[PDB]
Amino acid sequence: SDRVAQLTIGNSTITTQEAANIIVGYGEWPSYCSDSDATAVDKPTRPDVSVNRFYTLDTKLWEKSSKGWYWKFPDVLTETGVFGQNAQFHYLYRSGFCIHVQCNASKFHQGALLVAVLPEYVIGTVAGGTGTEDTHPPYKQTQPGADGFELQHPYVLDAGIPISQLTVCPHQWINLRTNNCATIIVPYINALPFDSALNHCNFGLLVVPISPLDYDQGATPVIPITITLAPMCSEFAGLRQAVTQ
Amino acid sequence: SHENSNSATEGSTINYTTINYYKDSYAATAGKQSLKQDPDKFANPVKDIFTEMAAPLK
Amino acid sequence: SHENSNSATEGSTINYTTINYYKDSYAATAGKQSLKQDPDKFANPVKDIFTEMAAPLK
Amino acid sequence: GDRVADVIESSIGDSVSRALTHALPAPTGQNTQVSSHRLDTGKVPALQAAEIGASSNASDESMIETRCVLNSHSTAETTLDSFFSRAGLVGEIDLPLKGTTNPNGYANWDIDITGYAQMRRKVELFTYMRFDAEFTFVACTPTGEVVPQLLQYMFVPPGAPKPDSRESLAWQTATNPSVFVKLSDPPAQVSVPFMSPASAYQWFYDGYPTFGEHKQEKDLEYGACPNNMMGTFSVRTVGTSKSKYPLVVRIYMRMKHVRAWIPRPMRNQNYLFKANPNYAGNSIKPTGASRTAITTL
Amino acid sequence: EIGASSNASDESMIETRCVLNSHSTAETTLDSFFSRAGLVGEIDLPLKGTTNPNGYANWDIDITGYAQMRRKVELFTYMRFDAEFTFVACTPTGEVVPQ
Amino acid sequence: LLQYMFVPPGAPKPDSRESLAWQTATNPSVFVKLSDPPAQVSVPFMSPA
Amino acid sequence: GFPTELKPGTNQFLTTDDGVSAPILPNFHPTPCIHIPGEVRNLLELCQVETILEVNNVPTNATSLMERLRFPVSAQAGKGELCAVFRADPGRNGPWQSTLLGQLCGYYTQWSGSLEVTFMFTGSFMATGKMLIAYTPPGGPLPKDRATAMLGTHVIWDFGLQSSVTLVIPWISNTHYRAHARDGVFDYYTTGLVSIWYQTNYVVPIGAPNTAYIIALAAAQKNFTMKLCKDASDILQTGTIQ
Amino acid sequence: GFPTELKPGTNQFLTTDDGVSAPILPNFHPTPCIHIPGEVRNLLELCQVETILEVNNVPTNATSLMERLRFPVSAQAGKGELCAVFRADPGRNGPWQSTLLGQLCGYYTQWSGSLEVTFMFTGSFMATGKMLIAYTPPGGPLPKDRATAMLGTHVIWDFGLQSSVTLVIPWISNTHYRAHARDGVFDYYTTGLVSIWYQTNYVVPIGAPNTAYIIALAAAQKNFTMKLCKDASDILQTGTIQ
Amino acid sequence: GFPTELKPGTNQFLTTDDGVSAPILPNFHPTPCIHIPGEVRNLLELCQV
Amino acid sequence: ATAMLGTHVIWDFGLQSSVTLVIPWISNTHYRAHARDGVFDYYTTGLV
Ligand SMILES: CCO/N=C/c1ccc(OCCCCCN2CCN(c3ccncc3)C2=O)cc1
Ligand SMILES: CCO/N=C/c1ccc(OCCCCCN2CCN(c3ccncc3)C2=O)cc1
Ligand code: NA
Ligand code: NA
Ligand code: NA
Repeated sequence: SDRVAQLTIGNSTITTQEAANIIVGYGEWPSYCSDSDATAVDKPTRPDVSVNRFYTLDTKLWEKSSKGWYWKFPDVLTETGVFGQNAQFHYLYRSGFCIHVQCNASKFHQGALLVAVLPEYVIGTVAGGTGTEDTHPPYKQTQPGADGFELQHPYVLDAGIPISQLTVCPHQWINLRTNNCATIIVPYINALPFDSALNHCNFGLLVVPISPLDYDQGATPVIPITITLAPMCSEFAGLRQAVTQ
Repeated sequence: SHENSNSATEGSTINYTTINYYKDSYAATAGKQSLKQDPDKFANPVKDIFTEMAAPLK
Repeated sequence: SHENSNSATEGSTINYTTINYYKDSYAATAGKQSLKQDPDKFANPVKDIFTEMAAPLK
Repeated sequence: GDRVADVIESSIGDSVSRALTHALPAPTGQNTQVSSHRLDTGKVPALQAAEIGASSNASDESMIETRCVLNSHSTAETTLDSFFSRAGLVGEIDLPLKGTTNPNGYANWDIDITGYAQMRRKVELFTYMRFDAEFTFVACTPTGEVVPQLLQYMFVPPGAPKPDSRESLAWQTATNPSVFVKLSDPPAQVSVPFMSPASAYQWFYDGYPTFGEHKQEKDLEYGACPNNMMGTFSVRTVGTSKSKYPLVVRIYMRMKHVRAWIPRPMRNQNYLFKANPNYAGNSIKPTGASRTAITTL
Repeated sequence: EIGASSNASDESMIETRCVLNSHSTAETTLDSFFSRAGLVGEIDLPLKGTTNPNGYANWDIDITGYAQMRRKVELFTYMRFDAEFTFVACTPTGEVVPQ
Repeated sequence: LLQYMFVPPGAPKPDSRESLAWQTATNPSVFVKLSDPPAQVSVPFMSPA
Repeated sequence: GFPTELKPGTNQFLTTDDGVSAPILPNFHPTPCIHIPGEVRNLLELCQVETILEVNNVPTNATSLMERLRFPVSAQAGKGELCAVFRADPGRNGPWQSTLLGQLCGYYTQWSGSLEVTFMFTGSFMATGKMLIAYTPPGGPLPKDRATAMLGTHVIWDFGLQSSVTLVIPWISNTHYRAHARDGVFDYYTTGLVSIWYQTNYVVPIGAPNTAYIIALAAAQKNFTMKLCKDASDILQTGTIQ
Repeated sequence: GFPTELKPGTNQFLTTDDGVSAPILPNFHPTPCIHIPGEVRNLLELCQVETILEVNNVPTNATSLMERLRFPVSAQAGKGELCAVFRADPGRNGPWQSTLLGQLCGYYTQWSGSLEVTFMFTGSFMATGKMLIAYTPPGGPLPKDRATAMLGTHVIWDFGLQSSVTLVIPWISNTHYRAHARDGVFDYYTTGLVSIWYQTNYVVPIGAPNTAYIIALAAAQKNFTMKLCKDASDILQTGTIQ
Repeated sequence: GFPTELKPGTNQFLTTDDGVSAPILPNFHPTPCIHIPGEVRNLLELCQV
Repeated sequence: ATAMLGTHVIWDFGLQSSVTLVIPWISNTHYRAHARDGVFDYYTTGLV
């Protein structure tokens, strides 16, 4: 009754029989931009059901040696469905998100994934190892698209900060013996009412194994982790031709 | 007084008690803040809240 | 107070809120002005005013 | 006018963000209530499910037999203004005589406080911050001496001409704010408002400032947000001839009227550059002290 | 040709939303624009020099010798105002002496 | 010009005239000239007892 | 005396400090102020007055300077050809520098609001035509053709009795205010582009000139405001003014 | 003028002095503040959020750093063996340094209140077991065996559907506040020790791993407060930051 | 500024002067005072023993 | 990734042995005649 759940939005429905409740980031639901917070004067387009629905974008294989991965929002969706088209044709964009990370195993497997949302997730480099080289991460690493990107040094989240404190951000854990999914709802987070879906990633989604996957020889060894997400209250403005970047 | 309301906290949820001698309120002192807190926003942002006595998952 | 009214803006259309410690008011601060505006004086000084919806010449 | 039912019963446009939590007054630490032994089935405070994402709701009262304690310990020193409204070093400017850097008697400092670790680590605990500030300027010679020298400090906002010499026409300062002060006078001090075009400054910006291809040579602009670039602070000795003494100006910042949003993990690796979170890959150290075994102190 | 500026507004040229604009107009008042001190004169009192080697000097009160200030006031034809004058003195190197 | 800094138990004690600890971002410091009058401040009752 | 204690800031001269100073002429009364026409109260009043936009900012020799004030249109070959383009950024180097708006704008660090450009056709009464004027919000590159430009905010202008048309450049920004845009990271504040295309063609009968000019007038809308007073980028003096 | 007399303190610059300073931009109004989620008001709000406690703070080479976040349990030989131990002192070098509580704690000289550590078992669903987690108040040395540990404050944890259990480290101090404890006379402020023992055993059937991990999450109770603002013991910079 | 004029005594440090000094720890609250036996209020109390 | 763009259900195995996929009536006409290869594919319902 807290372990069972159904998420329906648009023409898509998700079910789970081993949930661990739902986290509503920073305690607030996504909402549209008010007339006093807004600044741009054109009437926005709010496509509703054609863009606020669940999109299943990627599947990673969890292995005994996996380090963890991250995806950037709204980057992961800029090239998918009607949402992507709207993000490309418009300068301004804003929306919340319902993130549903899936991973099931068996009552004989074990392991725990930390699933968290970190706003303004700026990536850093190892500065040439010695720290004397002022290198910078390449476009494919800051905005990895739907494939996401694997963490090089998970302990410092590839940004000089402790993953041990990542739980200060909206999160859930997928502890195989307990649940098979994580559900996090995130409201729009920015210091501006609207922004570019292309130039700015509002937050990053991190999926990192803290307690390594394990099982005995003979149990299914392929344990996928799938990422499904839905925009909520999407709004777009500043219409012109489509632009991919 | 009869000054400009240009302080960074103008229109904040908590009220301050400050001192100033100029027409611009951002010149004012830091003062005393209101002592409100909302731990749940970070420590308990769950949709369906569970009790202390209950078993969290059922 | 009970000072001389020798400020450059004495008898102006807008009222100021200033500070002073001397008997001559021109020694006072600049203060805050009144926020009135009259763009039409420069942007629309036509004798017979026309609407937005209308065709300016007919 | 509307007519089809789905439009009428629509929630499209709701601008009021529903909040699941609300703030309560808490001037002192919570009190402790008398508790006694509980030998129940069904009631189980100690058992939790961290997977949910919430912190434990178990309290002292339900884990052990407690007495009553009237706690009047204040919570006032942990407010944002208490924590941040303490002036710290955020910039340093050198005006040497015969030197490599500024041998012309003037200097331009880019207003960025991320060059000093103490202050930087504190503000980086939050993602967005909005605040006013009090800046204090302490000037003296490299030995800490005070000499009879007159200086001019000028704030040059983005778009205003930056002085290119001790005699630049820009020092006429007809619109920019300037401060004229002697090294012998007490430290100059002024109040600065919240000047960003955004509702808040942000210590982290995961994105690019412009559109286009983000090729190798432009990757230096990843994470650069103009909403954080408030301008230049220029200083010069006031004269047409070179000054007789070498000077140093230390810049202290004291935030006030602070608001902050979205807390984040605190920096645990040394800082290398102002513009980014780069860390030395060959020296990734644990966050704290270590020991030889998990079963020994 | 009429001589007036266009009266067309955002609302009638495109479909607009509602925006509650609370951006202040206070910094563009004449006092805000002009009540900032700027350099308008400079006087030299040299020792052994060409100009004032006698230890005194007469400055004709005219602020048009400096471009920044001059360009600002010349935006208007007539101006009426009070003023605060500040005098900063030092040696040519910026030194302060007991004089 | 001198700098006085109060370093509570647990804060890093400066080990030189150029120690990073003088950044004084949280500890209270006083900057004063020998020519200024004596520096003077109020201190509260700080014991844990 | 009364116990006081001097604080930092003591003795400093802050040029924008609004304090009180001793009066030099006690009991002096100024000449009364008679009525004078055209008093201005706020610079914003001036920002709403249209001034000529030098879209054609290319000629530079003294004898051709007046040509910057107008640009041409003429009979084409109906391929929806491009007539002219320019950045909409008002506080940026370029065409807007000729306008009073652009200049006043130079004394402020940030601005916010919609702009408007009114185009006046000065060809003969017998000349007709339809032009497409488009505003491309940030992110959209210079439109390669008319079909691309048409996807943004635009106006289709028909020549006739009303000599002019107004293109409104609505405030479409991510931030509440924009600082002056320029090449580099500050292009983050760019306003966008304006392009003019031939919708149909400039048509004329026998006896009328095949080339005519358009004069562009620009100003700000009533939602326009500016903030953070700063010095202009130009200082119009070389050596000392004697 | 009005008779005044300067007092000591005159001209000094006290970094924590909360005074008034002349404003540099008169009549300037800031950008309005829109709504932004997650505003924080008091650091105490953050101290109540659990962060990972590195009980297993032993591995130090880069490739093994992630192992500090969890410690193991496995099938034993039922002699009530010791699993792990650590000091409860939150502002002391050790495991607590990995927590946000420990770090924020570093900016204050004194603290007061109860703490809590929640342990999450991440073994397979088929694994069972009972652990005894004990808190030994000041004065009691590291318990030599489980029978000694059991005499202090403790919890007996049973693995099951609820993956986690919480050990409350109740505020048991002689003084109202504790300063940061460390070796030497300041051990006077030590909080105590926490030891984990096998109450029964980690049992598993054929087919499930013989070793699993426990993740520890720590934070402060609602009676927790801190006082006397000070600088943290670390300064994360070597030379100048460029 | 407001017209003032410094008088003799200016800048002096009188050890018994009972004045006000800037506080070094803003918003700091001391440990509450529990009850302790034998509080003394006036030295005269001791002179009678 | 292509299938996911249409109407769908994500089924999780567990105590409830079954799941239901609803094939909602999404047609241009009020009624469909029996679909078959040829011009009558005009009445096709779609794919699962
Ligand atoms: C007479 C001249 O006196 N004016 C002095 C003055 C002092 C400070 C000043 O502006 C100080 C603004 C401080 C903002 C610091 N911030 C804002 C966010 N930010 C930042 C830096 C690097 N990355 C992201 C954000 C910063 O470094 C303006 C004028
Ligand atoms: C103890 C002596 O202190 N008095 C100082 C003082 C300073 C200024 C002062 O009068 C300043 C009047 C400023 C008027 C400037 N104006 C008026 C218009 N104007 C002008 C110049 C050139 N062409 C046309 C007009 C000017 O240059 C008188 C005394
Ligand atoms: Na005076
Ligand atoms: Na001041
Ligand atoms: Na004092």
